[PDB]
Parts: sequence; structure tokens; C-alpha cells
Amino acid sequence: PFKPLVTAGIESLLNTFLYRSPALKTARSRLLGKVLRVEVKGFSTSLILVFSERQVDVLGEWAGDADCTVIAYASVLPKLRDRQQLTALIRSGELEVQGDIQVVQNFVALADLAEFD
Amino acid sequence: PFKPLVTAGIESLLNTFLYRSPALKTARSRLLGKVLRVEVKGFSTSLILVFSERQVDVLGEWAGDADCTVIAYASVLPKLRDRQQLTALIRSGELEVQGDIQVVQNFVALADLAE
Amino acid sequence: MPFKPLVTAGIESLLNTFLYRSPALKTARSRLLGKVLRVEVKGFSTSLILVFSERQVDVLGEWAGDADCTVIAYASVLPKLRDRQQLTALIRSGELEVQGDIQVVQNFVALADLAEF
Amino acid sequence: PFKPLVTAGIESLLNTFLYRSPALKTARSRLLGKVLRVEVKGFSTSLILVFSERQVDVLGEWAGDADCTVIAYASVLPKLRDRQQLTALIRSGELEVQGDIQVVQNFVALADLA
Ligand SMILES: [Ca+2]
Ligand SMILES: [Ca+2]
Ligand SMILES: [Ca+2]
Ligand SMILES: [Ca+2]
Ligand SMILES: [Ca+2]
Ligand SMILES: [Ca+2]
Ligand SMILES: [Ca+2]
Ligand SMILES: [Ca+2]
Ligand SMILES: [Ca+2]
Ligand SMILES: [Ca+2]
Ligand SMILES: [Ca+2]
Ligand SMILES: [Ca+2]
Ligand SMILES: [Ca+2]
Ligand SMILES: [Ca+2]
Ligand SMILES: [Ca+2]
Ligand SMILES: [Ca+2]
Repeated sequence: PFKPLVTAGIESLLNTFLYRSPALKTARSRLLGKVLRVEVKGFSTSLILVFSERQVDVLGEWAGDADCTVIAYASVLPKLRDRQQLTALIRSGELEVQGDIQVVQNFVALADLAEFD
Repeated sequence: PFKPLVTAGIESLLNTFLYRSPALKTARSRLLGKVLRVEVKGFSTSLILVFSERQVDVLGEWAGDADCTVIAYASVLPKLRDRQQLTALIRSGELEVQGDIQVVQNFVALADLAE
Repeated sequence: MPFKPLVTAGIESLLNTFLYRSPALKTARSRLLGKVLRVEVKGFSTSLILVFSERQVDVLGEWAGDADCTVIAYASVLPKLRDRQQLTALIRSGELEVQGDIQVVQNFVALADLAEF
Repeated sequence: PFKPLVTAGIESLLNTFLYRSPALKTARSRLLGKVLRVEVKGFSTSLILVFSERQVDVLGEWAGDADCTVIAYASVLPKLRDRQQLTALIRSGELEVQGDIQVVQNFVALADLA
């Protein structure tokens, strides 16, 4: 399978850009204890992001309850890099939000200020 | 340095009794991604339990939102060993539950299976 | 882009997902507790340092210390370090060079062989 | 039952104080892949500390050979909190060091920074 390689590469990417900088501590702390389930529309699978203080875990399977579920095609997910693009994708129907919309809004705010040094 | 030793001793106790047995897997999985903030009434301090697949983190301070908040004096907290004791503690007023009562019900069911 | 920080993080993610999740791999993992395996990727002329603990494996890009076992091979031969029945042939062929404690790479390959991908 | 609770409580304490701060990264990296066996002299028990990048593992038992072994009574072991403290305990005879003394020196330097 290619899913174990996709979840590991996404985990690597999110942690390198969102969890390395001390400037991103406040944006990361808004996501503390949150689970963001992403339902990939093209493929039959989901990606589950679990947010901690020092890391984000990106899982293929999760027996728990998610605080926010986002349903979209693989192609639209890289566009979730700011609040302006998130409002447009919801409006266009491209992205469906379930649960606490503030989880995905705080994710996109953290992603908007992604940096590595 | 009293509180850091209490949170570490509680974390040690919870993981040794609740996270070691493979028989407790189903009870543990009902607590996955849940946060249980305990407000210790006597000492006016809190203990925050965060539940994962392989462990429970016990923290002195937590900046997030809790799924369930239990308010009681330190003396009543060790009595959360089964569902019969929980129902009595709530009824007597000794224990106060806020949020999702199912988080504390699944905690005492997991604690009942430990010993 | 920082491919090395992303590569070490993606490798760390996979090794932990496949080798550190199953309770069947507990004994194989325990043979590696306290060991450091340095891998020199011949094509890229960069190294990966694996540090083995009880509950996890840490993957570092740089380390100024001395590793218990250093394995030198090209990126393409490294996925072949999954068959315990082949590691002896790998070494004989010259494809993989072992320095230090050969029992570290033998126990890594045996742990990797037990895992299901 | 007592020992699994002691090793787990010590593991919890060491990780909370030594493995949380990014300022302790360099001190932690000197301990990478090292095993420090601690022989508690009062109780007939040992604690084995295994140092990684992101955590310390505290084990009750281990069949391997440790990089360093420290032998002392439970009462003197909380005094291993700085480099001047360790030099005094060795001098006085209160603490016995076996193996690589640099493992315990780097542990006490990491503990001093906390
Ligand atoms: Ca697509
Ligand atoms: Ca939650
Ligand atoms: Ca309080
Ligand atoms: Ca508090
Ligand atoms: Ca809050
Ligand atoms: Ca009380
Ligand atoms: Ca009962
Ligand atoms: Ca019972
Ligand atoms: Ca070693
Ligand atoms: Ca095989
Ligand atoms: Ca196999
Ligand atoms: Ca003894
Ligand atoms: Ca012993
Ligand atoms: Ca442990
Ligand atoms: Ca000093
Ligand atoms: Ca100090």
C-alpha cells in the first residue's frame, strides 16, 4: 500500500513546518487536545490529525471521536493554507465541515504562518 | 515540589493499573482523545488526564478544553474505582460532574476492570 | 525545500508505525534498547542516525557521537534491510558495508522482518 | 507492585523536568543511546535509565550491560542534581561509580539545567 507512506509524509510535513518554530506556539496551543478527521473523497480513506503540545500525529485509522470532520477531494486539501481559502472552499461546496468549525479555522491559521529554520 | 510529585505518582498509578492489561483495551478505547480535568477542592488545584491508545498523561496545567470536569475534595477521588461508587458520590453531592458524564463513567468502568 | 528534515521525520514516522505499534515485536525491539545505528546513504552522501528506546525509535540527521553500528549503502538497497535471510548475502555482495557491532543491524533487520507492511 | 509504581513515577518525573524544555536539547544529546543503571543500596533493587532524543525510559530489570552503574542509598540519590553535588558524593564515599563516569556527569548536568 501507498497510504502508510502518505500518512507518514503528511505527518513529516506538518511537524516540520508547523511544530518546529517557537513563534507558532500560540497557534499550536489553540489545537491542544483536538482531533481533525479528514475524509479524502477521491480515495475511500480518512486521515486523522491529533494535536498535542510538541507534535501532530497523522493516522490512517482512529477508533475515537473527532472534534471536526472535513470532507474534500485530495486535490483541494493543499488549498487549506489560510482562513480566506477555507471560507471560499466551503461556499463553493468543495469542502464540507462537520463538528467544531473552529478546529479547521485554527488549523488553517497555523498553516497560514508555516515556517522552517 | 509537592504537586509535580503527586501528578507523577497518579500518572504512574493510572498507567500501571489501567494501561498494562490487554483485557482493558476496549474500556481504554472509549476514552481515546478525551480530556478529564479533576478540580481538587481542598487544595484548589487541578489534575488533567489526557487519554491516548498506549498511555494517560496526568498534567498539573492544561491550556485546552476538557470533555468532562469532575469537582471534589482529594479524599473522595480514590473512591472512583467503580460505577456503583460514582452514582453514590454524585447523588450525595460529594462529586460534581460537568461536560460529558460518559467520560467519567468510562473512566470508573476502566478503573473497575483494573482491580 | 528542506528534503533532509522531511526525510528523517517521514522515516521516523514509518519505523515507529510498523516496528513500535505491535505487541508481538516487543522482544525484537528490546534487543535494540540503548543502541544507535548510523546509516550512510551512499547516493546522497548524508547520514541517518537511529536511536532505539523501549517505546520508540528516534531518527536524527546529524549526530556528533559514536554509533554502535554504521551501515554504508545506497538509498535503493536500504529497503532490502527487511529480510533477515538476505542481510548475509547483502554484506557478501558488497552492496551493504557494516562497521561496529553487526548484531545491531542483525537485530534491526530481524525486527523489520517480523513487521507487516 | 511497589517497584512498577516507583519506576513509572521516576520516569514521569524525569521526562517532565528534563525532556520538556528545548534549552536542554544539547545536554540530552550527550546521553543519546546511554544506559545508566542505578543500584539502590537500601532496597535490594536497581533502576535502569535508557536515554533517547525525546524521552528517558526507566526499567526495573534489564539483562544487558549498562554504560555506567551508580551505587548509593535511596537518601543520597536526590542529591545527584548538579556537577558539584556528584563530585562531593564520590569524594565522601556516599556514591560508587562503575563504567563510564561521563554518563552520570552528563545526567547530573542535564538535571542541573532543569
Ligand atoms: Ca483529487
Ligand atoms: Ca478531545
Ligand atoms: Ca481548582
Ligand atoms: Ca491549576
Ligand atoms: Ca481553554
Ligand atoms: Ca480532602
Ligand atoms: Ca461493581
Ligand atoms: Ca472490581
Ligand atoms: Ca548502548
Ligand atoms: Ca523472513
Ligand atoms: Ca517477513
Ligand atoms: Ca542492593
Ligand atoms: Ca533489581
Ligand atoms: Ca516505561
Ligand atoms: Ca550549580
Ligand atoms: Ca540548577
